[PDB]
Amino acid sequence: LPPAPRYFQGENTAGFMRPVRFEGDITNLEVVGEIPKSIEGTFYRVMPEPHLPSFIPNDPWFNGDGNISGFYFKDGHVDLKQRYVRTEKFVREAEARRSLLGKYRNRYTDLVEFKIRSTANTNIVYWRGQLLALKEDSPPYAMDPETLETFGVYDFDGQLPSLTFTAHPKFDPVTREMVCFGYEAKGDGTRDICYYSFGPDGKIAETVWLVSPVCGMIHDFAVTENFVIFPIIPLVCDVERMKQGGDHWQWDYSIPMYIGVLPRRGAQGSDVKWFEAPHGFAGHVANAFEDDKGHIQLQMAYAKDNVFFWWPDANGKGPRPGEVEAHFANFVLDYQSDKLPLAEPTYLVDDDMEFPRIDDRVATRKHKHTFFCIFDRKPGVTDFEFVMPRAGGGAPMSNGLAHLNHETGDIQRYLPGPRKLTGECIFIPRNSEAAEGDGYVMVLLANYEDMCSELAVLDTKDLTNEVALIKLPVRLRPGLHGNWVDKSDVDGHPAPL
Amino acid sequence: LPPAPRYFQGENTAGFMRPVRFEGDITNLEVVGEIPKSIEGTFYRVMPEPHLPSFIPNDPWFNGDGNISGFYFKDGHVDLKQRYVRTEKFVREAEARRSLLGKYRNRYTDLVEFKIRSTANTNIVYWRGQLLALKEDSPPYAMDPETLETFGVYDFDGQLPSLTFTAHPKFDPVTREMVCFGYEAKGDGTRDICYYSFGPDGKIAETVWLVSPVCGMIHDFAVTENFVIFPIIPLVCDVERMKQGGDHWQWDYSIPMYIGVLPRRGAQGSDVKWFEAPHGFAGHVANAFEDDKGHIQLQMAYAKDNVFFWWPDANGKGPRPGEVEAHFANFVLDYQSDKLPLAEPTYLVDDDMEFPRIDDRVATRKHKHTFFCIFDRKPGVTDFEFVMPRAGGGAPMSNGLAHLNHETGDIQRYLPGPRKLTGECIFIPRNSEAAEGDGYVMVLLANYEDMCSELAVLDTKDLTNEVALIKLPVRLRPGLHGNWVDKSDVDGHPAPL
Ligand SMILES: Oc1cc(O)cc(/C=C/c2ccc(O)c(O)c2)c1
Ligand SMILES: Oc1cc(O)cc(/C=C/c2ccc(O)c(O)c2)c1
Ligand SMILES: [Fe+2]
Ligand SMILES: [Fe+2]
Repeated sequence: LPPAPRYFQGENTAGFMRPVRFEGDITNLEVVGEIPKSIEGTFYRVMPEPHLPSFIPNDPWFNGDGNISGFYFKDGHVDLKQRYVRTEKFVREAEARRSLLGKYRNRYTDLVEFKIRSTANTNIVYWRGQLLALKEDSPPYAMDPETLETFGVYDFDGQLPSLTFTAHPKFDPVTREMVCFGYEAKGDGTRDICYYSFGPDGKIAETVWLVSPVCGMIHDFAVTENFVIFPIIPLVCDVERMKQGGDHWQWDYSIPMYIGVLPRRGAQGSDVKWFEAPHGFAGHVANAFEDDKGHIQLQMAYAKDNVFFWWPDANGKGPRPGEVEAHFANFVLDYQSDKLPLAEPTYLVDDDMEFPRIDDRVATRKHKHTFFCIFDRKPGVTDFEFVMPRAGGGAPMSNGLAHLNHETGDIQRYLPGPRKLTGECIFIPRNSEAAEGDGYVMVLLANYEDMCSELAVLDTKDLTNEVALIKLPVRLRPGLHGNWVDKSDVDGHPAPL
Repeated sequence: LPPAPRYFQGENTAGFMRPVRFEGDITNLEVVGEIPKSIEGTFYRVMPEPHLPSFIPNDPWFNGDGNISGFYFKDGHVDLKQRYVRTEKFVREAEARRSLLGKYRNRYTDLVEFKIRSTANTNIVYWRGQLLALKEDSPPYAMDPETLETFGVYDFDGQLPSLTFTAHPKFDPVTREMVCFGYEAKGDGTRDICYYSFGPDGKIAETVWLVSPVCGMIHDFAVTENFVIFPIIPLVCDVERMKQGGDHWQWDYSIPMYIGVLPRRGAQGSDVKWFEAPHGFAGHVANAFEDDKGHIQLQMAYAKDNVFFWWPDANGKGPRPGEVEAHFANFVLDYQSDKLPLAEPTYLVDDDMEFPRIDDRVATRKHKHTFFCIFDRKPGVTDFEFVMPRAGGGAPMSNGLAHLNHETGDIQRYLPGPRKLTGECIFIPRNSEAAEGDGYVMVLLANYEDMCSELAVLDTKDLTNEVALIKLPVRLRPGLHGNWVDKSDVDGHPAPL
């Protein structure tokens, strides 16, 4: 077999990116300042964190085993629980005590035959009393919210129609539906998209099979009252390339950024319209909604080149690390229009940004607050001379959060400091009567001075000030998505405004 | 109540001394070099590690909650399991989410009434299929060797005759007895010593009550074929001082270092002889044995002043940090002698040393190998300018190990490096046929450059060279005693030579 290294090597596992691989508990975390005593609930986040050194050199960050952190808050106290998702990969590799799964999304490079290849490492959401650990090439893994025990692969009581489940389902706050899809829904390289939804009782509602113009990556999507919207990243899959040991994904400079629009209820596959936005990278969706005219306002991060630069075009052409910026874009779509080309979007702010969150009490409806990561290259904001030698590689960098008020246009920026970087934030309603966007924001910080992680708690009345800073004595490796589950919400999701 | 701080403050919890407080698992530890594949068994060690910030300022290191590490070795792979002892203190403080126990060994400063005040933080030994987590003011806590679950306070099937159980029992490799004692055996300030032993079937054998000349600290003891030996540290307890909120222990410059000798079998309390060694500090016992003439050779660390300088005499007189050296001393005792004063000991080496280990296959008999920590102040051995600002305070420092061959007088020294310090080592017989002192040595390192811990594996054929270096991504706080439990030993203890 390819040799199994016994320690981690390469930039993607150096410095702050070095795997820790701890599972267990740290109760009664140290706190500087004061956690608001009324906060009650749990912040769950997931990080890729290889349990064993890969036999693939420079294995991408996205291919690491999913490790779940839960921060449990009550009466101004907080405990951490941490546990790996027991994926097929995790379990079989743990049994063998070596890596067996090969290249990202390429089963032809695996050392054994896997049924499920999930690392369950991208998102962790709450649904009907369980956590669902998500990875877009796979079904979810169900987990216990209290103990973080893995129950196993989840198929929604045998109803799951797709081989794949998006890392970005949307929760309709009015209908209490979970709205979902999967791409490559019938296997490697397929252009099949399965759009599907579940009512709050757990029964499947929608199931519509449609066909993508290309086999492209659909990482995120958007949902409005009457439509679902599928933006396609111009990364394209050719299974024949994969069979020869090549990459699942390859950039295509010759195609637009497709944006499919399908009626949300009662549609057939042929009802989808594939609009054509200017060539670019579809980043994360903040939210979409229908305005007065019934036009879709789609607000999302959008770049003009390949953010995933390690998967270049057929001739190896693409950007370098740190070159591509994404901007907060507004696209306008009209399902009734027969004109497929779309205009350039308008931009809501000028910041290099990503990882937008809204108050999910208005998800699928008009929102007027967005919170998001920023990367500000303004001199002094990050001490690069200090940070970069300690940082390792393979993950995006965020050196602040921003809050945009969409009515006033006001922006507040949280800067944790010159030797700290941030993950994706969560928003917590102050209480069940709170106005949209009024409450608390939490975000995990990487502190390169201490080589420790911290959890910051902010009040939305002044995002520039930490009300509390929770000081972890270990590193939590840079991670992906996370979610707040409030104790006052019976189904784990906040009530509509 | 006294306010409960929400983060750690003071030098005793700064830098490398900052509590981490993690419990759980890290499997498949990273390894540089190669762990000998024939090593099979578990290294258990205990560290004091406060679970909650104390309401006592500058609480001594010895007062921290005991946290058990197990390093499980098989076929050149190693896993870490880590868990706090569930003492009464740990559990009640965890329930309250704040410190309740007060000053070291002073119940008059506690915020609630405790039945058992153990932190179980000093030693962790194997006995009849359980671990025993030891603390000299208390009975043992029994734990599961595999899971590190705490069973509870252990009273040896109701046979335990003493309120106290030493952190330093001896295991007779010929008789398979565990030889024990407790001082302050009837409670605070009592001069009662209870000497007791258990056969390999778990039945109590010896039980002898004797009387100390003063209520002094008896941290360690020694066992030979026919005698047990009790060296008394000139720290003395006055309960009236304690009731006014003072220290349990106070140095007394006016007394000798008493060394009691009692016949090992069939004695009465009045059979003890209290010999009087020159005033000094009784450190850890390497081993004792009877020579040809029937004289006791007692080999132990010995200092000429108060190593525990934070407990000075009644007038505050005592040494400063880093001032007191302990030396490897040989005392000669003759139970038949009626002369109580003893001569100054001879010294086996020049090094400032402590934490001696022998090949326990010759415990209570003549040994000719000792392994021990050293602290070399010679310029360059430790980079103090780098280390001391990162070190915190409250714990002893060791910047190498030494192996003394008592026959040849040869010494090898292991120096981990200028920015690393060591804990207490363990010795592992190469196999069941190995000669005395032939095999492997393991020792936990504090790496002040990485602010991480490492576990070093050395071969006794060349102590200067690391065969393997196991790289932990977390800190294990400086700890106290630990033990090897070999898989080939059914009762957990090695076979006699
Ligand atoms: O900084 C960014 C920006 C972005 O727009 C998307 C991502 C992550 C996408 C992703 C895609 C596939 C995976 O398997 C996976 O773990 C993650 C990260
Ligand atoms: O560096 C040294 C040298 C020594 O000779 C003894 C000790 C530890 C003794 C001890 C005494 C009482 C306790 O409660 C405890 O946790 C530890 C540490
Ligand atoms: Fe995402
Ligand atoms: Fe000791």
